[PDB]
Amino acid sequence: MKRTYQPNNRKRAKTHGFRARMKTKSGRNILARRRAKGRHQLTVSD
Amino acid sequence: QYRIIDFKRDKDGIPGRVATIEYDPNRSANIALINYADGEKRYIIAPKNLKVGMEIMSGPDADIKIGNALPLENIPVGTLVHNIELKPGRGGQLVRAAGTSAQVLGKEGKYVIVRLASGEVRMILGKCRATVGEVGNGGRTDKPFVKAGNKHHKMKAPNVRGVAMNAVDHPFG
RNA sequence: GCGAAUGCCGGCAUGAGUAACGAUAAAGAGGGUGAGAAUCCCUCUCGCCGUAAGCCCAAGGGUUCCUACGCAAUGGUCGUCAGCGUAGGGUUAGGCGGGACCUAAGGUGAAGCCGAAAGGCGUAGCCGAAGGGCAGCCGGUUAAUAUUCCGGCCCUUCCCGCAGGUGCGAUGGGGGGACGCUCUAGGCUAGGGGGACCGGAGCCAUGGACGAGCCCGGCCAGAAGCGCAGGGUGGGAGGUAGGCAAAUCCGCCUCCCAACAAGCUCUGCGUGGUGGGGAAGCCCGUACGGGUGACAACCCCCCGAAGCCAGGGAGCCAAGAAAAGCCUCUAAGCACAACCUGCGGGAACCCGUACCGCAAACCGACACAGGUGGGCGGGUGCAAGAGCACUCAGGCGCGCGGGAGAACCCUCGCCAAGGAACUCUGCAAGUUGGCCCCGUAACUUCGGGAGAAGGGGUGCUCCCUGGGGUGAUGAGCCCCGGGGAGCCGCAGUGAACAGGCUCUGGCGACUGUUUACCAAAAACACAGCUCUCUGCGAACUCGUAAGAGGAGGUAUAGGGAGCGACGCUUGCCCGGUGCCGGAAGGUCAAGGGGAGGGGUGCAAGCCCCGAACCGAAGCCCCGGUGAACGGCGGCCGUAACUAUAACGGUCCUAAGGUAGCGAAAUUCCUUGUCGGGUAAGUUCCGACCUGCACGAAAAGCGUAACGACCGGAGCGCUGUCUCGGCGAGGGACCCGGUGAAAUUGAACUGGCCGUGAAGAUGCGGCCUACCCGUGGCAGGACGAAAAGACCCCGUGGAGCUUUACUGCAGCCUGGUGUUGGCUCUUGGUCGCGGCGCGGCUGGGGGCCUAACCCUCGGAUGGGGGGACAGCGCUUGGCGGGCAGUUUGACUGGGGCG
RNA sequence: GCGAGCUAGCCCUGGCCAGGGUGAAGCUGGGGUGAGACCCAGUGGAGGCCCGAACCGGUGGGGGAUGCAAACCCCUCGGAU
RNA sequence: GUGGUUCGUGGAGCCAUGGGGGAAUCUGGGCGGACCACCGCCUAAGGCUAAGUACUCCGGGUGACCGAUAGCGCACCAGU
RNA sequence: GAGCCGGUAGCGGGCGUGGAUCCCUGGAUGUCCGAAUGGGGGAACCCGGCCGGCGGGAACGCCGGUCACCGCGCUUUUGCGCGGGGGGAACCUGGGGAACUGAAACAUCUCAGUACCCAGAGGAGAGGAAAGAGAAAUCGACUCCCUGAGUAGCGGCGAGCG
RNA sequence: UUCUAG
RNA sequence: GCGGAUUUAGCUCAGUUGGGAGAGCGCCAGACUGAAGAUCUGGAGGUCCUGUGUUCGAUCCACAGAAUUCGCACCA
Repeated sequence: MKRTYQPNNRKRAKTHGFRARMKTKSGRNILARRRAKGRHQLTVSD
Repeated sequence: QYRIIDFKRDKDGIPGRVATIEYDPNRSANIALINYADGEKRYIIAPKNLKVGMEIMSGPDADIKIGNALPLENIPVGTLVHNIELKPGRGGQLVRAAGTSAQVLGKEGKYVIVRLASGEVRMILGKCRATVGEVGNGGRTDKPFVKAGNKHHKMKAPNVRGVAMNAVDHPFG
């Protein structure tokens, strides 16, 4: 059926992961956004 | 086999021996390993002729010995060449398997005349070089891609076309 | 202050005890446990797999895995069962995988390069993998682990010591690891098969046979020593105009040994010696059986790989990735202590394992007949084969069971007699379907259209005969004819997997590719043609300037394009338009450059307006331009006993349709008129051709082969149809268990003929009219779904278009700047047709060159160009490439009018 | 700001197409001429080539329409170095 | 050639600058809105400077502010 | 000031007026990530020099401590010793910077220099002793509140801005 | 430039 | 059924102060020639559509109607 979910450790991870977000302006942005703003955890945390 | 190599001599007094027939797949040029004196080599131009049994070179000196190549300065008039040495040492300055090279059809001071292989005419410059001899491309033309599409087999873009499209898509398109 | 917003939120009824149990691969019986078992445990019949419904490696998910307790809810019924609850416990590695090694894409990225800032790029080096590389295997052992735990057998790297050895000693160099595809020799395990040849546990019941009889198995792994087997390279000297920046390495030339020689990396024997070994098996559960003791056996011939040796060999073209090891060596230290070796002792980590894993544990929100990558996949039969029917090992019976067999939908099976007429349509289905022999038409780009079309063969028995693997060849095996005789049934690819063919036409040649959830086509794609911009630092595409792309391409090339094999052939017009060329003349921006006026000024002055002339592209004007846009006439007369026409008369246009074709899918008058096909034929197919409106390049006529394309016809054959009529399995119906769903103001809702806002159960008159239900059948409740997509209306919105409006991007362009020298020159001007001079200032031609840029070619120097130009500022211009707005009202429907 | 574990692509790097059929370049031999063209016979094994599994697809009909499913099941079909 | 200013090209200045020319050191040099005379102001083209206004994460106070569908959405194993 | 081992009430055991529980403030520890900075990296993991005990090395040898990124000055010498950077609800200035919508269209205009993004200062920045303002020869830092004033005024002189 | 047959 | 234009001496066509009308090719007479024809020489000739209106007078200026050629008849 091929949905769109097949997760890929390697993938998903990579792609998304503390770092990256960081590395980025943007990413970083929202991130520290989320952080306070909301609490929670985060991607990679995932 | 997905690679390049040589294209412009500028170390001379060297012994030019016609390496061999390594007809080559990568630029319409068919070249053979050119064996130098020391032993250092080079898949060199494909300027047709100069039989296997190598036997050539060039030089600040001379030696029209078909193929081979020196500066404009050092070159006859009424001569057919390639290794299009445009600017001062810019190595090759044209004629790629483009057999019909250029013909020092008249030179002038630090300016030597050239029949624009491609399809026009003007002048180069001083030392500027270029090796005579033909090309090598056996009319590398024609040949049928029959009931299939050589193309594809191209590895060479089916970058296919269109023009009629349904849309209003791509540059001047 | 609330019915009331298809309102929000929450609960709660509906339909409704009807609809569903997630594949029609079925079950049934005996015992056992339990409060209670169609749904659990043992056992015995039976059905479904079997290329899976097999074990395996992964990725993903992470305790789901085991064991003892337990069922409240999740398990679409139960439930003592669980991949559910609580509790305990389970997965160990120098040699398996990941790192402690290597790089391509790509990502990072000190230096370097450009941005308003954030940022962009990016060398080397680093990150980056089932690509490279790397040192093991078989058995046992628990409730779970296992190449890790046991044990038996096989190794590797580092370290210290000594023993022996030799210029060791970088990673800098060189080989070097290193490879495409299609195909195939030689050899060998995996794997399979026959053995009545060896071992052993019992049998035969029945008619028969104790017999080469039935049933199990007769293997798995290994130090090197060792012969079948290949598999990769040659051996010395010297020159090294000297490279691979530095010398001995390898590269290149010369003379000798230049073999089936010797060399160094996998299979067989084996065999050290170990294990397994089923049928046991006295103690013991004689049964959730098996844990564990006879003896086993331990052998032969047969078939044989789609990747085992191996980096093979042969062919081919579109011509097949980079860093550990091996040898050369500088720095450099060893050179009685540096590296190679030998023996002996010493060292060896970090994190990964359970079980699921063509899946209820993975994605689809669910135990959803959806998808998900690699490994032999057991046999018997069919020409072969992971296709097929039955079954081996192992897996499972779909998680809802009984019971009737009505209509009715599903899936499937059958028919006489006719045999498409059913109908838009042979849509469906049915014919036909497999191998061998015979046999094959029009046409052809001679390849093909052929599997064409059309027959005939096939089963099991015995006879004599010929072949290739069988180490000679002598129980063994295979491809095979042969021809003769003969047996049986309706049938002899017996079942199962398996073209219906033909005749014709149109388009597009063809294999294709594409609109995921309607459409695979005449749509794009093409191999192939033609115009065509481009000389590199290209031209176009992204980009704010760097820069990448292009392309380490270089005119047999790179980009722009309209058609789209091949054949035949593409004619007529550049008045407008785009463009290419021209640039002498008109024009005209910024600007130079002065007449002259103006304001204030006691006055020198001090600000503006300023115009004659010089002045850019552009536009105007001349030409060239059609596989550039685009276009390619009208009526009157005339031989025509009747009709254009052979001719003739003309008015306008830039010429004014040519060759081929034609009621084509461009022809509405039309089912046009003639012909054929038929019992009639508005589809076809041929021919005319007054072509309502074909036409050569968005080609034109045709064209073999080719198409899940479209349309036309014939045989062959069948419930498609003349109505069918029977039947088989599945719901529907009755039982037990569970138990939704949109819509609905509310309601005990009959027909009539009339009516109302003009198509009423509810209003009037009337006629039939008991109360409820279940199996049904669709008509009305203007039924449900959705605040019509068709419509108009809001001076709503969003996308594409051009001579819409404006504006920007880019491009061309005058003067100005970091854009410096030297000379050759003509024009204006005012002053003193003129000439002499003079300040003024305008045009322009030259190598140079010190910026600039580029250039490189091995260093910073040379080289090329050079006052360019890049590039900054203002000028002007093109400019739908893009961005933003706009394009009225009326309207006895919107529009056109 | 967020995304190519959707999908269209493009770069890098592996894996994969059971069987069978058709029989062009070639090379071997023979063939009247000077050599040859060129013929034939053998070998030979190409092709986006044919017949077909897995695998890729998803026309043509059948079911399904509060489905098994927000595209699936059934018969059927094309591609098959 | 743009800015800001009330100034949307205007009779349109001051200050700030994108390009090009490129003055003066006290009778110097801008200014008082085109410009000019005279008067009047100011002295640039470098720098530091607490206090007076703004804001609630925090802690307190107070409520013609609420009461579990109101209040921050979240009164306590919620940005879960 | 005399009770306690936190919300846990429960089992099993215990500190305490020769000043416990806890309230304060200053401590010492502060494992791994995170600007991360020793090096690499899919955060919370895996790799390296110097010192280090010497440590079981029973008749045989390891963690701990440590340390070191890079841009900033500059005592330059061979460069030794100081600052930064990352945050942070709201608020501040600079850097850059828009359509809707109003004008009952819409190109001028408006929303605005707003919303957003960026950088950066602070606890407050902003700004700040005048080549200023205006004209009574009058006033004087900057800022902020009221007022001046919806005035003088800008303009398809329209909506508005002001 | 053209002007039938006998 | 609506909008534009046209209906002139046999035929194709020109004319906006409107006030007075042609062009090219036909047709009859005279020449050239034995003869026709092409070709030089002169003339004959029209409701400028049918019927009306403004105006001194218009066919050219205007309003209806028949015949003529062309466009429009599209959305469900």
